[PDB]
Amino acid sequence: QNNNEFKIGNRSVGYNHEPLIICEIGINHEGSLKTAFEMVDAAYNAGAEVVKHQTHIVEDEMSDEAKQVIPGNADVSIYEIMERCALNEEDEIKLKEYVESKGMIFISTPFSRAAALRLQRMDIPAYKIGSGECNNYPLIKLVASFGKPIILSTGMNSIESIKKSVEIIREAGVPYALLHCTNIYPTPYEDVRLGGMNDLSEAFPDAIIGLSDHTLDNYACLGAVALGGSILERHFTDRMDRPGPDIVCSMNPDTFKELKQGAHALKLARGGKKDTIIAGEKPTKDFAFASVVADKDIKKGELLSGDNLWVKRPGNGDFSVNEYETLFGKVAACNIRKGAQIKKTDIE
Amino acid sequence: QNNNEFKIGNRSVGYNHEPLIICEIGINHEGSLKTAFEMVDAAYNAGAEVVKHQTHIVEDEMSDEAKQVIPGNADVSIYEIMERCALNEEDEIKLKEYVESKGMIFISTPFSRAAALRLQRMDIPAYKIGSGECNNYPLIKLVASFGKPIILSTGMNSIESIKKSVEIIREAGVPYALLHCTNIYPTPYEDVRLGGMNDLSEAFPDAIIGLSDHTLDNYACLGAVALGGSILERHFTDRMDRPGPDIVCSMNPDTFKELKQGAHALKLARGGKKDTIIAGEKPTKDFAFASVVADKDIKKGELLSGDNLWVKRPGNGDFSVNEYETLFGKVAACNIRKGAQIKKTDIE
Repeated sequence: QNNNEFKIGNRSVGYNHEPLIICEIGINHEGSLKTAFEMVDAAYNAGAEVVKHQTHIVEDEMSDEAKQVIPGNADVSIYEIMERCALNEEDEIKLKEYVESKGMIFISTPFSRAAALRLQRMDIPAYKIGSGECNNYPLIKLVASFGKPIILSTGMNSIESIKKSVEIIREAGVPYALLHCTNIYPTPYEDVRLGGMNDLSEAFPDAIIGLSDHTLDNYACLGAVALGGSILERHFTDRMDRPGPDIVCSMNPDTFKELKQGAHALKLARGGKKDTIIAGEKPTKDFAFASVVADKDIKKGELLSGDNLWVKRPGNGDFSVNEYETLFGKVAACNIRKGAQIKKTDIE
Repeated sequence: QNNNEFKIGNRSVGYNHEPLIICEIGINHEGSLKTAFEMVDAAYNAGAEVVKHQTHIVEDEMSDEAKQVIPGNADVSIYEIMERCALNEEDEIKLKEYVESKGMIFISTPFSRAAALRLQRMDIPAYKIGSGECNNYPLIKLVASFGKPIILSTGMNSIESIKKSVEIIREAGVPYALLHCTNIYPTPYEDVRLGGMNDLSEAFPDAIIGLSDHTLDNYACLGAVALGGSILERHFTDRMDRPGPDIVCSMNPDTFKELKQGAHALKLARGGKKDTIIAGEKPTKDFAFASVVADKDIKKGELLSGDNLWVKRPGNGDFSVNEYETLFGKVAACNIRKGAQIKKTDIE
């Protein structure tokens, strides 16, 4: 598809690279650093490369109006959820240290100006912008000014809307990814629209492309690798019996390992060209292709015809099935036995 | 992608239809009708819709030269394998009756003129042509003359080669499918080249597109659904401990059920357009989009600026984050409290 690439720390990302799975722990820790550490342990032990957090500073993120609005996958106000779930600066700094102490890359999604400045103080190697802030052009400008790569979710937004965000990003001169995304928790298969990935890469030829996913399993993400996706994001939990509005669409260690294995196969299998000559197929061609044979006894001097000629495996005859019709009307130079391959010396 | 369709018996096939999995029992029965019936039972009980056989009449299929050539996935001559494995006319007619007695569609691949005439006598509803006969234009002409749809594998052949086959097919006026395929047993992931499917549909806009597969698992086939594949073919066996050169790349009842479930999800998830407005996302937009707020106390009469304005969730303010800059320079009509959403009545 393309050769766009950039680095998140030491990890190269892009079409010619192994797909990257982002383990979005998000608010799954329910505000408990202990729980967050257990989930980081589970992610490390499953082989995860990247852990993503969400950086919530409720006062800079929401006006009082947020205390009256309820999200789709919850039964209380968004302000209550974020107040209950948010880690303070001290705890989030400990979370970054812990993730990196396990050899993994820590990134996070800022939901406010204050969160973005905190992540800059911590010097994270790349920024995620959630689909809710895809059209928050003031916030994107700030984050782009940090000089780090940006991974931008694009749910709830048109290509025309996304263009303004990409413009801001290009102007700051940082590389970026676009994650196709549908922000319904959970997302029904029929609303995934994997074709949206092609729409994004077609509109934005310099973007790394991936999928942020909220379905109940790995199928959408595996199809996105098949379509050329380079970054896959699903929520992550150490076990499925945890409480939380995002747990149910999360992967756990087992299903993370499956996605990793599926994505590696699909990275290998994807792309390429129909007409590529595959050396491993040569033995098969040699026995499976047909050659021209006599369909009857043909006397010396008789004319070769569609009536005394046919074609049979294997493919080592002097004349291939491709040349069948070119023998019509040639003259038998010898007697020719029924069933014999037609030889170059069988015709004048 | 497209709206091409045709019918195999009562089963509609094509991009707007459920993907069809062809259970290729092939020569997996090792010449035993009993074994073939056990494998048909296993396919029925797993929910299979179509069972494919291979119709081998060794004398019409191979000249004596085939007694000296060995295939890649075997250790004796192709002639010996086919002689040992082939069902005679009486047994194959029983196989078709049995498949249809379980409510399934029976099709088969002819490897010779004689095999094609036998399948015509049995009146099968569609013909498969294997990748070895993709360039057997005499055989394709015969099969196309039968008036039934054709499902053509395209391994070992260029687009330019396939064009001659499609020309013959179009001339007889039967609908057809093209299965991308790599004829290595088993096929390494890296040789699948799923992009070959796009090459085929681009060159042949009227074709139904699918994949014939010989890898060790379902990943290639699942990626082919994601890419728009309508027909998926893998070898099938009732259990993996059977003998046979094709067993090891076969599905069994369990892995057939997985492919069926994956393909149904990917059929739902695939295609579509980025800019489609998704009703289920509306609640999320309402709380996640930002509105313009006062970043400071602003006295009556003061000018609105980038310095006393910012943006915060949720999205029910009078001014969206989109209109942030249009408020610059407006005049405060009332005193405005820090943190308050900017109201239409807050500006002259």
